[PDB]
Amino acid sequence: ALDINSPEAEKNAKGARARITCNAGNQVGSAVAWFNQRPGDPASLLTYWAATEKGVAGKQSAQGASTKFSMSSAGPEAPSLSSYWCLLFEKGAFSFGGSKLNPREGAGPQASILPPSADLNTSGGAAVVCFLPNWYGNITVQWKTEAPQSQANMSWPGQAGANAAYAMAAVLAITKGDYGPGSFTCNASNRGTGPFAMSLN
Amino acid sequence: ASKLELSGPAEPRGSKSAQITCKAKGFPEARFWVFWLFQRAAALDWPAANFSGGPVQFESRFQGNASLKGSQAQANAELNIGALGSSTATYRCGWKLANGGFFPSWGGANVNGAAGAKAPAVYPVEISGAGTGSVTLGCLVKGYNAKPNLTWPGASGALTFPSELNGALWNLASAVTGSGFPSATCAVGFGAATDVDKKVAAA
Amino acid sequence: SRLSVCSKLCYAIGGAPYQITGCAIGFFLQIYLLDVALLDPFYASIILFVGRAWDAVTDPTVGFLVSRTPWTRFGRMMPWIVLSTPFAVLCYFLIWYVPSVDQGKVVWYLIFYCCFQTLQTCFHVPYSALTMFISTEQKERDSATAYRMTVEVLGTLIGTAIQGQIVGMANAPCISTEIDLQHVSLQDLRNAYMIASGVICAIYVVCAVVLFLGVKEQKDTCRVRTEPMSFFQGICMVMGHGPYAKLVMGFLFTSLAFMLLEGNFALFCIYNLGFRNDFQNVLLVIMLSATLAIPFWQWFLTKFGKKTAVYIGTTSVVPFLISVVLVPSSLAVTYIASFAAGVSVAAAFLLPWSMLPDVVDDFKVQNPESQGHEAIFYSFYVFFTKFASGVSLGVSTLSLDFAGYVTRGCTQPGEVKLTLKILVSAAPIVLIIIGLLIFISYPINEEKRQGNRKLLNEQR
Ligand SMILES: CCCCCCCCCCCCO[C@@H]1O[C@H](CO)[C@@H](O[C@H]2O[C@H](CO)[C@@H](O)[C@H](O)[C@H]2O)[C@H](O)[C@H]1O
Ligand SMILES: CCCCCCCCCCCCO[C@@H]1O[C@H](CO)[C@@H](O[C@H]2O[C@H](CO)[C@@H](O)[C@H](O)[C@H]2O)[C@H](O)[C@H]1O
Ligand SMILES: CCCCCCCCCCCCO[C@@H]1O[C@H](CO)[C@@H](O[C@H]2O[C@H](CO)[C@@H](O)[C@H](O)[C@H]2O)[C@H](O)[C@H]1O
Ligand SMILES: CCCCCCCCCCCCO[C@@H]1O[C@H](CO)[C@@H](O[C@H]2O[C@H](CO)[C@@H](O)[C@H](O)[C@H]2O)[C@H](O)[C@H]1O
Ligand SMILES: CCCCCCCCCCCCO[C@@H]1O[C@H](CO)[C@@H](O[C@H]2O[C@H](CO)[C@@H](O)[C@H](O)[C@H]2O)[C@H](O)[C@H]1O
Ligand SMILES: CCCCCCCCCCCCO[C@@H]1O[C@H](CO)[C@@H](O[C@H]2O[C@H](CO)[C@@H](O)[C@H](O)[C@H]2O)[C@H](O)[C@H]1O
Ligand SMILES: CCCCCCCCCCCCO[C@@H]1O[C@H](CO)[C@@H](O[C@H]2O[C@H](CO)[C@@H](O)[C@H](O)[C@H]2O)[C@H](O)[C@H]1O
Ligand SMILES: CCCCCCCCCCCCO[C@@H]1O[C@H](CO)[C@@H](O[C@H]2O[C@H](CO)[C@@H](O)[C@H](O)[C@H]2O)[C@H](O)[C@H]1O
Ligand SMILES: CCCCCCCCCCCCO[C@@H]1O[C@H](CO)[C@@H](O[C@H]2O[C@H](CO)[C@@H](O)[C@H](O)[C@H]2O)[C@H](O)[C@H]1O
Ligand SMILES: CCCCCCCCCCCCO[C@@H]1O[C@H](CO)[C@@H](O[C@H]2O[C@H](CO)[C@@H](O)[C@H](O)[C@H]2O)[C@H](O)[C@H]1O
Repeated sequence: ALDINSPEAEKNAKGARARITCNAGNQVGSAVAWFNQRPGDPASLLTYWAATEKGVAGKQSAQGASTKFSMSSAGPEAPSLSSYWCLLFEKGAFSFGGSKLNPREGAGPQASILPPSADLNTSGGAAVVCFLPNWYGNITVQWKTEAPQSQANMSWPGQAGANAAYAMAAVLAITKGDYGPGSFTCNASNRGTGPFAMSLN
Repeated sequence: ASKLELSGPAEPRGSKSAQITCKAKGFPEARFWVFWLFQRAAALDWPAANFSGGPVQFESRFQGNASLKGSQAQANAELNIGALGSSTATYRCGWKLANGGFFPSWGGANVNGAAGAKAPAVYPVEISGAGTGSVTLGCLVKGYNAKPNLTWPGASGALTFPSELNGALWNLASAVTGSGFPSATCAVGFGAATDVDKKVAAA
Repeated sequence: SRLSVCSKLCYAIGGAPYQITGCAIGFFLQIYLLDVALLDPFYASIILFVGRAWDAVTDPTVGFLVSRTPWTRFGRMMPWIVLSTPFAVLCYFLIWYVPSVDQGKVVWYLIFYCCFQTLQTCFHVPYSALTMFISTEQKERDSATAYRMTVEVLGTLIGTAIQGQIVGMANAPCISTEIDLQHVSLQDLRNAYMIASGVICAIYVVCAVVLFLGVKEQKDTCRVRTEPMSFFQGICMVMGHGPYAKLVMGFLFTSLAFMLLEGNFALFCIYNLGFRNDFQNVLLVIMLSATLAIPFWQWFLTKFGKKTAVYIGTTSVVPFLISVVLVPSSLAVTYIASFAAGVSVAAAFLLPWSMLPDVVDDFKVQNPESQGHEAIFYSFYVFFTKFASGVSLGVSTLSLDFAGYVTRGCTQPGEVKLTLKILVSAAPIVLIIIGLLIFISYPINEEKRQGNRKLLNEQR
């Protein structure tokens, strides 16, 4: 099969222009389709034969001769911040790449650590929850129970409609028997400086 | 118009079999290849395609795992899936233009190949004895096997994080940035007859 | 006052661009739209049907406008040719140009195909009427017409050679699809087409230049000249004649069968005979065969009469049209059937024109009054052949779309191969059978009665 490669899984753009690039593992002869998928909805055909729209808003244009294709959004709006896919229809086994847009903002992370509740402690469990509700970019969370831990489960939302900032929840599940290692700290490493360490004892 | 209506969500168990239907409208189904697609965590794959009046062509990965058929008497195309365990994804049934190979019409149906069906447990995670301006309260939901809905009484500052699998059950958290703290409660709504609402106390 | 041989040569050469462009378009436009321009076969049938229909509709209107054209300082026909060629070559080049348009390639091809048809009608119809003005002697007119016919045949061969041998060996990769499951670029192919267009455009301009230099006007115009007024009445009178109507219908159906093979034989060669490379040679072979088969049938026209000639010439392709869709025809058998079809195509164009003068004599004997005895017949035949060949090519491409034709696509599905086999071996055979049956009801019976009509021509 022919490998279709969209390099940037995430692109930032607010109201000016987006140029999503699709790279094909083989010369596909200008045969690349483009799909627009909002979350929870099926992919919608935008541009076939790498230049031709299908009942689509005029802002979506495309370009590309062979092995290098682009889709341009010259007027990107709130609906245009969706997940964009490129497909080959040159070879028998059809292939897709995957890419997404998001708006631009500033920065600034926030962190808060929460110990397990008494109810959870009663029923043989202890979950320490670290919340990182508002920040821009990508972030890493480290757990120190006086030593690094690698049993934490992490989850990230999409982008807030108003705040235009991401969040993160890190849950450390420990049994009651193993709940005596000292003090628990959650450390955050965003595009800032220094570890945002919040701790409980 | 050409529209493809699929079955609802399916919940097989481990190594069962799931049959996914795709009713077709607006076009002669016998004239077009109806395709199938496999989207697990935002990465579109291509199981196979079926020409409703003849051949079926599979991907080399899904040889023997997928089994496509078309009940051309009706306007129905089916995908039967064999052994399971990591096939939890969203399955589409596109159809290709009769000249190009691209997909104009699409569907969308989600499979969930897990085991168990339990009631969620609510834990009111709270502050650790600190406060400055606005404070972050929380609510932990642990141990359920469906799609829940966490809410707060008329306060819109909440962030409900996507649920994650830990073993065979789902876990979720909710965080609220409340300035004043007279009284705050976390109310969860679960499909399997669970509507527990727990308040968040201090310390 | 006698025309020089050089002047007749220039007049004949001026009639080559129409044949070259028409042959290139008729032989390669369907595959250019489907496989090179990457158009939906629904959208590439509208273009063909509308293009042809707008050629058929614009030849009589342009004829009327030429009939009302006043005498200038360069002529009654030279202004049309000189003012039409620079735009005709532009529109012809832009037919074979694939634009960078997000939506509406079909509108581009419609507009420029129709504009080229209009601006080449404004070149050919004045050119076709120029034979009545180049000389006043009928012998000189016939000599110039013979030169024009020979150069038309050689131009139909040369245009096939030029378009074929420039859009070939630059083949693009094939777009394999579901059926196929279990370096030259596409831009290298499109440019080839443009190059071919450029070459043809050059020839166009060059021939037009020759047509301006070697041909005079001599505006005596045979003193008082009749003007077409009773067009409908004359058409009705011509249709009322038995042999005339029979000849029109038979020639029309035979030329429809062979204009249903002009367009759908590149696709049949590429996607049924596995000749994605050599299809531009096979066509040339056919055309080359035609160039060497016009004399032969002429000898037949004297050897065994005309009735058996027209009986066997139209049906000389039937066994081979049956054989191409049944026998595998790996390499050589296709060339043999190509030679057979190039004999038959020459027969099915030479023989009806040989039949024509007997019908003209019979009409003159029946109707002494002469009101477009040949001009109205030729205009009727040309209009109906263009219109119905456009309808046939549009229905062919629409049936290919309904069969699931894959753009480019290496192997086509079974339904498209079946439609191609029908479009080459069922519809042409039915049309040829209908034309032959119409030719059966031929009361003239050639020299059985036509010579007697010649005696009437001696009497009157
Ligand atoms: C005998 C005369 C022959 C005429 C042949 C005409 C066939 C070609 C007509 C144009 C092609 C029509 O095909 C279809 O029509 C509609 C309506 O215009 C157009 O689609 C439309 O959708 C968008 C929706 O945002 C509109 O903003 C826009 O006006 C137009 O592009 C496209 O053009 C094409 O999707
Ligand atoms: C006889 C004179 C003819 C005059 C014009 C009459 C033509 C009437 C049709 C005009 C509109 C055609 O538009 C109709 O809609 C669909 C889109 O929804 C078009 O689109 C179709 O072809 C394109 C390929 O380019 C595909 O991407 C698309 O999935 C497919 O549906 C078709 O081209 C046509 O079926
Ligand atoms: C004698 C033979 C030589 C004569 C000269 C021949 C030179 C050929 C040059 C033709 C270049 C035109 O090529 C094509 O034209 C159209 C005209 O709308 C233009 O297309 C333009 O309009 C469409 C409309 O949506 C948009 O994509 C965009 O605005 C632009 O691409 C481009 O320019 C090009 O896609
Ligand atoms: C030296 C030579 C210079 C180059 C000369 C070029 C001549 C100019 C003609 C170019 C035509 C280009 O092609 C043109 O593109 C536009 C936009 O996609 C099409 O417009 C199409 O899309 C619009 C949507 O906004 C709708 O009105 C409708 O769907 C259809 O009309 C035209 O139908 C088509 O004719
Ligand atoms: C710019 C050049 C590119 C243009 C592309 C096409 C050019 C083709 C070149 C054709 C030249 C051959 O020209 C050929 O000459 C001989 C005479 O010499 C003609 O032969 C004719 O001459 C006599 C004259 O008495 C006629 O009665 C008779 O019908 C016929 O034999 C051919 O009918 C003519 O076609
Ligand atoms: C009666 C008139 C007789 C004239 C007959 C001969 C006229 C000239 C014939 C055309 C010459 C063919 O020449 C051959 O064509 C191919 C077409 O792909 C060209 O190949 C190249 O052409 C263009 C030129 O820049 C390149 O952009 C392209 O990458 C490539 O296709 C070369 O020029 C040559 O390999
Ligand atoms: C007697 C000889 C007659 C001369 C014939 C001349 C007719 C025109 C043939 C020119 C061939 C040269 O090749 C020419 O190169 C340029 C640069 O890639 C191409 O121009 C290309 O540029 C860009 C980038 O790829 C794209 O929009 C598209 O692929 C095309 O427009 C022309 O499409 C091609 O025509
Ligand atoms: C005697 C008859 C003469 C016949 C030969 C004439 C050939 C003349 C050159 C035609 C070459 C065709 O190649 C075509 O050239 C035109 C420019 O003119 C280009 O047209 C393009 O130019 C600009 C870039 O400058 C682009 O922004 C635009 O998309 C498009 O209009 C095409 O990208 C190319 O595909
Ligand atoms: C009335 C006009 C008469 C013209 C008829 C002949 C014109 C065409 C001959 C051109 C041949 C020269 O072209 C060069 O030679 C080789 C010969 O194999 C060609 O090779 C190709 O053409 C030949 C036929 O000619 C075929 O076997 C086959 O299509 C392929 O092998 C290449 O296209 C090119 O590299
Ligand atoms: C001027 C006249 C021009 C000549 C026009 C010639 C057009 C020829 C029409 C061919 C029909 C095309 O339509 C295509 O044919 C196949 C025949 O197997 C049909 O296929 C259909 O019928 C067959 C029975 O034979 C069944 O398997 C099934 O009902 C279905 O597949 C479809 O209708 C279509 O896929």
